[PDB]
Amino acid sequence: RVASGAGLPTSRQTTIMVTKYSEKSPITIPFELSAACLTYLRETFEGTI
Amino acid sequence: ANKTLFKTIDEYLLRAKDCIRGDTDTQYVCVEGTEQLIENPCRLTQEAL
Repeated sequence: RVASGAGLPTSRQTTIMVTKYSEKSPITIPFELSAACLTYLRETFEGTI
Repeated sequence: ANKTLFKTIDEYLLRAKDCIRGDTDTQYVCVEGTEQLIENPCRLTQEAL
């Protein structure tokens, strides 16, 4: 604020209030895995190269 | 208003400045709320534009 020699009042209340919010925007990404790729991934038949 | 030219200058700034109530929707005479005065060169020159 600023002091003044004018007769107009200046604010008696330093520091104004401010309300704010935390607007969440979640995201989601599917990614498929074929059941074949999984069943071959863990298992090892050891039958051929 | 008749004066020596320097006294007309001191009247031109100390006194001649207008005080319209410009904050309101339409023109009004001064509140005496010590809002800034408005200089009027035409009042001294007496020449409307």
